[PDB]
Amino acid sequence: PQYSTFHSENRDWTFNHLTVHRRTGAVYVGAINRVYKLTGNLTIQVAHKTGPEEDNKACYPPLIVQPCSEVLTLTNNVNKLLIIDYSENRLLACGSLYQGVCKLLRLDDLFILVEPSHKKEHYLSSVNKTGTMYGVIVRSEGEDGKLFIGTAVDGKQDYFPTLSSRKLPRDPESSAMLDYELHSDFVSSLIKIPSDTLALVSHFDIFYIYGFASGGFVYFLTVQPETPDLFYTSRIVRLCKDDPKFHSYVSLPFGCTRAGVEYRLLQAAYLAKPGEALAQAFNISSDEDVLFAIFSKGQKQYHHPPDDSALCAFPIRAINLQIKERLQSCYHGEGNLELNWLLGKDVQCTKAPVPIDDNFCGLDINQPLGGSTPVEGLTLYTTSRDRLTSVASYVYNGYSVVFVGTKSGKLKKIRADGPPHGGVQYEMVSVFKDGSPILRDMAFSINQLYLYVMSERQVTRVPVESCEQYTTCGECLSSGDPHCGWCALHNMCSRRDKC
Ligand SMILES: *[C@@H]1O[C@H](CO)[C@@H](O[C@@H]2O[C@H](CO)[C@@H](O[C@@H]3O[C@H](CO[C@H]4O[C@H](CO[C@H]5O[C@H](CO)[C@@H](O)[C@H](O)[C@@H]5O)[C@@H](O)[C@H](O[C@H]5O[C@H](CO)[C@@H](O)[C@H](O)[C@@H]5O)[C@@H]4O)[C@@H](O)[C@H](O[C@H]4O[C@H](CO)[C@@H](O)[C@H](O)[C@@H]4O)[C@@H]3O)[C@H](O)[C@H]2NC(C)=O)[C@H](O)[C@H]1NC(C)=O
Ligand SMILES: *[C@@H]1O[C@H](CO)[C@@H](O[C@@H]2O[C@H](CO)[C@@H](O)[C@H](O)[C@H]2NC(C)=O)[C@H](O)[C@H]1NC(C)=O
Ligand SMILES: *[C@@H]1O[C@H](CO)[C@@H](O)[C@H](O)[C@H]1NC(C)=O
Repeated sequence: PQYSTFHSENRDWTFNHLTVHRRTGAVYVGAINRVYKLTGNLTIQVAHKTGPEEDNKACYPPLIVQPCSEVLTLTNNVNKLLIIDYSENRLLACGSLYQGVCKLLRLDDLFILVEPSHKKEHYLSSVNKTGTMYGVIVRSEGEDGKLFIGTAVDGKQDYFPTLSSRKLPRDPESSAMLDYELHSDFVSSLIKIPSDTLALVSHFDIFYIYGFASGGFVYFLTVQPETPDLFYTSRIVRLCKDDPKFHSYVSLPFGCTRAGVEYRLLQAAYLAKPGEALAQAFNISSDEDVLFAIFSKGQKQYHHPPDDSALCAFPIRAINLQIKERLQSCYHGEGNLELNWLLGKDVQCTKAPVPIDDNFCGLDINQPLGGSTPVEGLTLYTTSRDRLTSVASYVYNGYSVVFVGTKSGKLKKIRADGPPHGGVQYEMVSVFKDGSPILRDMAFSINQLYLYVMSERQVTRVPVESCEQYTTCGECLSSGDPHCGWCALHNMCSRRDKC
């Protein structure tokens, strides 16, 4: 079949991130040294150089803010982040160069709208490997709005915070760009990895894999080595949208297990609406959000992972409630804070007469809050033949179809039914005809019809339905591909709306 494609114009200039404009269908593909804007049918429009440029990783503060007495080199710019900012009609993009430059581009032509100041803190991270940084832009009505950002900091606990909320202001001209939402001597909208922890655990860092806006909160999904073989722990991090002091912080481990085997290494995630099936399963409305995630076996070697992988669903209501009860108890003197990487010691929960209302936003006591009581997600599908890499979901006609990418370059189409079944992988499709890993990022067309899927050197527009393959009614209504109805006055298997 003749799928739409976009190859990398270069052997070195590989793809990093991807996103689609949900109203115009422009395909923005962040890549090494480039940030291409494409059209719906993946035909090249605006190429955009971001690299390479002269730089050196040892230079801090970065070359942009001062000359540095080091041997410079022609260093590459890896696209670490790529969020469309819908409210202010602009793209945001960050890179590995000059200690983590963020540039606000323009949607129309990718022309640099705003350079951030030459204040060294406006630069985010010297880390030049992908899938360690994620951001969420939150512009709830009334204020200028902000960027919540988390990133790996490669041992420089002084230079870059692990997670912070920056100002992303209305006036594109403004110098306020990427200043901390708050910055006094002590209280600030940033969390820094203490030196104590970086000593006590060798190459200690926190990789951020996904983040999302949900209701009154911002959530970040983080993988890290664990305080005393190599023990890794995937987590959920939750902050109030309106909290500058960062007092609202609370962090719980998460994972899912099926058939005695347990999966606790987050490889991907993706927020979406719940199935009809899945909605009944979690006792949520068909409004509320469900986070779909992928996990590896155990908690061993995140850097060299196995093959046993598992898709699972977490309804936000469960997270929001498992947190609510964690806070609850801790506010009645029960247990400890239990967050040893950031606290560096044991801190006893303070019993306080404070009601933990449905959306409570922290005080200066019992924070930051942790926990050692995993948030268990409902498994939907497993395998050990192929490793799973990416995840993306949506709801067609009550049925939640979930798409999953593989190490071998395959996209599975799983329909989620919930207990006791879980999910039925109704169809597989080989996207990359050589067996190239699919990358964490995947997104739909404006009107659901396609899903953009990408490897290091490829981007392909794969359609959701291909019911054509099903020739007879006995094969059509047999596969369980929720799109496919058998057609009357046509005598073929296709989608509902075109019949
Ligand atoms: C989503 O939410 C729903 C709704 O909240 C939830 O379903 C409830 O689950 C809870 C907790 O598991 C159940 O509570 C248990 O109830 C036990 C007794 O239940 C019987 O009695 C119910 C009331 O009967 C009265 O009203 C009916 C009118 O319908 C009338 O005819 C009767 O004569 C009587 O007056 C009755 O509704 C219920 O019957 C339904 O449910 C059964 C399945 O259980 C189903 O097969 C039937 O078809 C029917 O729809 C049933 O006959 C009770 O003994 C038990 O108490 C123990 O545990 C608690 C908590 O640990 C202790 O406090 C207690 O001391 C005992 O140890 C428990 O409270 C509740 O029955 C369910 N409600 C319904 C409507 O089904 C789902 O779980 C949620 N879904 C998911 C996926 O999570
Ligand atoms: C990320 O930066 C590192 C530098 O720290 C790069 O690794 C270097 O690669 C060159 C060859 O291109 C070698 O000569 C050096 O020995 C490497 N240095 C170190 C410290 O390992 C790496 O290539 C960069 N990655 C990307 C994707 O650009
Ligand atoms: C894709 O469609 C566009 C119109 O948006 C057209 O200009 C372009 O030529 C098409 N590309 C290919 C590769 O056929």
